[PDB]
Amino acid sequence: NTITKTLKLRIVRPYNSAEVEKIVADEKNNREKIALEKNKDKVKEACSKHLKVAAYCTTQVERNACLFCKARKLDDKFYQKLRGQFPDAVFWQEISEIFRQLQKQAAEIYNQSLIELYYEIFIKGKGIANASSVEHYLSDVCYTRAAELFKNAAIASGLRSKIKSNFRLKELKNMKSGLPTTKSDNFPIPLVKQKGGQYTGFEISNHNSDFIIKIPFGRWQVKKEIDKYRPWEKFDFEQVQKSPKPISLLLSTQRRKRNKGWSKDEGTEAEIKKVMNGDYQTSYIEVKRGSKICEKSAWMLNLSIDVPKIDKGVDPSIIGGIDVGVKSPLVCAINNAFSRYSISDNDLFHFNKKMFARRRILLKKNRHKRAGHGAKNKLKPITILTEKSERFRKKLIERWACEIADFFIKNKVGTVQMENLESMKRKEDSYFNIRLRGFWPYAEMQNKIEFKLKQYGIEIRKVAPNNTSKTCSKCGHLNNYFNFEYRKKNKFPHFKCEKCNFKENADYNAALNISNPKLKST
Amino acid sequence: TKTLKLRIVRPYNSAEVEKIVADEKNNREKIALEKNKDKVKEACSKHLKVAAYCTTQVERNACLFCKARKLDDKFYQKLRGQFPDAVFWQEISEIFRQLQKQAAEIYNQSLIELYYEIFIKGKGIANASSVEHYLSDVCYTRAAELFKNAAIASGLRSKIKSNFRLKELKNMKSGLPTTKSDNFPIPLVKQKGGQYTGFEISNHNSDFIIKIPFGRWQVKKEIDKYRPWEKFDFEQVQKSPKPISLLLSTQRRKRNKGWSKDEGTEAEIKKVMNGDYQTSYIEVKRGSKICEKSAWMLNLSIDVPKIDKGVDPSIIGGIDVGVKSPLVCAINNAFSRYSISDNDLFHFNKKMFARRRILLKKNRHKRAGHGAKNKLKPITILTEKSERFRKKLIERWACEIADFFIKNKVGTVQMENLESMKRKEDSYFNIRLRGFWPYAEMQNKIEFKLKQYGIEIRKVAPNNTSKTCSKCGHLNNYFNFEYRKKNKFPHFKCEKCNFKENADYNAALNISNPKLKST
DNA sequence: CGGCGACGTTGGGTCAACTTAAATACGTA
DNA sequence: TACGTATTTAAGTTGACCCAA
RNA sequence: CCGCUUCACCAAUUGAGUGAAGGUGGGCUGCUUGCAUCAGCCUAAUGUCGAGAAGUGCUUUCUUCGGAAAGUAACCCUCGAAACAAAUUCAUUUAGACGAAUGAAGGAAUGCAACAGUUGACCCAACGUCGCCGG
DNA sequence: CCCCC
Ligand SMILES: [Zn+2]
Ligand SMILES: [Zn+2]
Ligand SMILES: [Zn+2]
Ligand SMILES: [Zn+2]
Repeated sequence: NTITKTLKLRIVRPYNSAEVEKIVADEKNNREKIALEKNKDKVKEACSKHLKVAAYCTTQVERNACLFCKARKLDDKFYQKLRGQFPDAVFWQEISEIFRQLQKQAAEIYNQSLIELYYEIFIKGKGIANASSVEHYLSDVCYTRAAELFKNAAIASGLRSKIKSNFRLKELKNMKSGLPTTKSDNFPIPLVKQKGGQYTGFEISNHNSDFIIKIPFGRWQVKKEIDKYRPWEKFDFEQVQKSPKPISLLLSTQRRKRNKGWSKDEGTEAEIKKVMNGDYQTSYIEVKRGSKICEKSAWMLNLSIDVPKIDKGVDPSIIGGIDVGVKSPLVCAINNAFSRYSISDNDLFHFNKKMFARRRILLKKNRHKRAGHGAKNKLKPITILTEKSERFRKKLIERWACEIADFFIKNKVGTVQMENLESMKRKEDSYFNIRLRGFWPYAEMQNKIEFKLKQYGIEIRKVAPNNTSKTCSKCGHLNNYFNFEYRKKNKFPHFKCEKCNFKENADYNAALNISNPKLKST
Repeated sequence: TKTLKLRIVRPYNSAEVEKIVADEKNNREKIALEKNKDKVKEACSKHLKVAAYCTTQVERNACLFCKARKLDDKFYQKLRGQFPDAVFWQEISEIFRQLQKQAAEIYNQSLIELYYEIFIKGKGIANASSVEHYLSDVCYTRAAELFKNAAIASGLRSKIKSNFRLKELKNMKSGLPTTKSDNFPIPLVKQKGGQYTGFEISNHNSDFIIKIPFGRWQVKKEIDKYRPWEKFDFEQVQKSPKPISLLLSTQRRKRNKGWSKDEGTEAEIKKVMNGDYQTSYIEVKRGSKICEKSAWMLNLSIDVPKIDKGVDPSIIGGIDVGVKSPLVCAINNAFSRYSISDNDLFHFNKKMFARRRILLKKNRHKRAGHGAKNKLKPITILTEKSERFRKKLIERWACEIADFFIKNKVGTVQMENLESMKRKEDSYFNIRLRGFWPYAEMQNKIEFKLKQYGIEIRKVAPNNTSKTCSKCGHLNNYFNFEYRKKNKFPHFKCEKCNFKENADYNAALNISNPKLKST
């Protein structure tokens, strides 16, 4: 009945108190008054918003070239004054050292507690374990070690949920996988705090149109003798019941207030307005690093969120279908309505070929290229393009999914059937393996279209894919001549029926056969 | 160490049982012949010559005779009733799967119990003596009492001792490598040194016979319901010996196509039987390639000493410029080319010409009042940095070329002469980069990097290369440069020899010929 | 530049699982 | 006793491949 | 210059061809992302280096199968290093110039389109060396 | 056993 999501927000700064933030806001307003009175007709770069409240000038500038906006920025002498004046305040050096230490010890506890679970279940408990015995062993092992290190209960139960997400019991009993280990460096901090029924969850306050989140935390004390092999470990984290000290964080919604739908009811901005209202409680929080934005890393925060379904006036008596192809990207059909949709944008397949070709050039003769300073340094140009290509892929798939969903909602289509495609991964074909496997995300496309349709109350039926491209959509003749080897050697032609003389596209015919409700779901 | 992987098509029973099986395939072929007096017309790929009366050919795979020549399960079942010692591919597939799952279980649980005893209950203070104590007191004894072979026990103990990396696990650079019990190999250590030749491998008609000593495998009197895969017992080696003989083939699929003979392992197996190359490690594992996942493949690991050759002056190499790549290397009697790629040069030049086109456009109005001198400040430095880039690129190319000639064991490289190198319309330079290249610095750094490694240079300077073929000295004069430009730079096709190869490589071959004297 | 066998790094496909719920110490109103 | 927030705890097996080029 | 875009042409979509115009033809920051534009900047960047010693390797010593110590630094060894703006401080030549730091706290666009994210497992592919076989 | 080059 509810659909789970995450919101990704950027941490502006740690929020501190109400008196220290009153001092910060008044120092910003004092600098604004100082620059608003010292620039007495000396400058004329008042920004369009700054003309209204107080300025006496003519022209409008881009808000980057304002001088009263520029003066509101606080320097480092004010923050060493505030660290001296309020020594119980919370600033970024403590916070970034805590967050990096949390990340590294959460990865270490994840590894050691999965190995300890494998011991207690399979070596000590002789393999005898149900699923509820895995629930007991998770809360008895992973929570207990994580709460023996971090005396938070939020981090310890978040690490229990992170180990629970990746511990598969019968796959490790039947030896169908290896035991999971982390090698990652940006491992999240998983941070559950319960939200059902009589609980609220993490206590998001909205002070002056801001996104303040509060993290229940202990009183950190710097280690006396810091270890020289592991110098990131320099805090102690007392118990949250003995001596609490909750880290509040301000989260970046200033850019999102300029976005086109913030005064709407459906986007990511309406979800953030609802979380700001006190609707849409969150029970899950992940803190990760972003990219190194000017030699100091950005920290992002993911708010898991449970969202209802939207009405849209959409009924399951109208049935649609989607044919996932590599030549033609995505073609949507309706069962009886003579309506049709066909993607025509830039393609993810051509983009994957281009990125693979460039990656082949850059890897092609590495031995003297940038040698001598490690594996990470050596493969630096490719990874910078891998982040950008993953972002471009994801945004292209999401734009295709919104075009598909806008088509299907415009025709009031309630059930979209799709192909099963659970057997494609097992294919022994050399061509598929070497030329089509890693460059054609059919299932990531399918999952994002299931997600986008599921947000609107549209059901998705995985429909068995046998003889779908060759059966005719008018009179279901099952043209057996229209095999894949004939679709190959005829250079992938239109569909021609043998007893109807029916002529439509090969990707639209299989879209209108996928749309048929008679086929058995799988 | 070299690991040579073979297939297993079937076990080798004995002389008499394999005689009965081969006579049964011949008798089924004879009965399928005499019941079909030209009913169907498949005729096999070549059985048409020996004994068939049928019209057209088939690929041997859609024939009628082979699907009768493929035996039936019940025949092997009545043979297993009639012969108690004959081993077949269903029973030994069960034994291989159960031994794979057992050894993977012992390996996984021994790594996790090592990690527990060392890093969790033992607070991270544990030398390798505690690892050797755990192995020889717990894991070797467990593997020597579950399956009583000392080969699989001392192979599992060695695979865990080598695969448990204490120095990399103490500092948490890595985690534990745990497997999937289909990718796990069954180790089977025996000695290499002197007395033990190792597993007593013999030969067949383009096949091999490996005689692993093993046990008797009485079936369990009551299968354990909660572990249903463990259905054998593995009685001891010295009490009831029953050595498995397997039949090993070199055939592999050409990416799921027909069987090609792999001669790269086959030569090494010939060196095994001839008396040298004593083997010491026979792993059994499932196949990893496509259309081989249900095939049991047998890796012979064999140890060779790290012995260099040096360079020998009989091998003669050559460097010549190309038209799509700046430098092509070649050896006369081998294939062995090494074409230096263009893309980093091309993209450096693309960015340098973009910076030139920009700094010569936004100087006419901005840089003004002081003359052209104000304009000239930026370019002098960009081209200086470009020359330093070209110098580092030429040093990288010299490193690549010298690594190529050391790996391919070349002792004397013959380069074209300097003025004959630069006066060339068949170069990548003078077509794209109009003149801007240090040929003298390039040749001096290639000469110095090669003379660092004890390789001579010769300066042969041919009269007319880039159209003379190598296999015959034809002087194919139809290679005009103006012909090459209009025909989109085509390959080298010999007229009388029909030798199809690259136009860069045969031109790199005519420099490497020793029949033309130094100049 | 093609195969074949190891080891190593990476990228990048599918797929699975998480984003729970009841009870209780410790403290306060 | 009502409420809040941080803390802890929930239990027991049961393969899989289907082939002698 | 373009293995850059568009238009016109020729030969048979490749030319890494002819002509005219235009443009980083590679990136960074602009407050979650993508594309285009805009302001500023870097660019030898598919580059060149710094510091180290946990590991692979290598040398020496030791009961020396195992393994440990010390060192060397080849490594697809570890960590890093270009790129918006206001502010602050110092040195040096004659208000200006250079070197140059300490750093986060909403100082930074416009338009269109979006905005579940993380962890792990399995598999395939590319590449690097290391050996064998063939034309 | 087809869905996809
Ligand atoms: Zn302003
Ligand atoms: Zn029809
Ligand atoms: Zn025959
Ligand atoms: Zn010839």
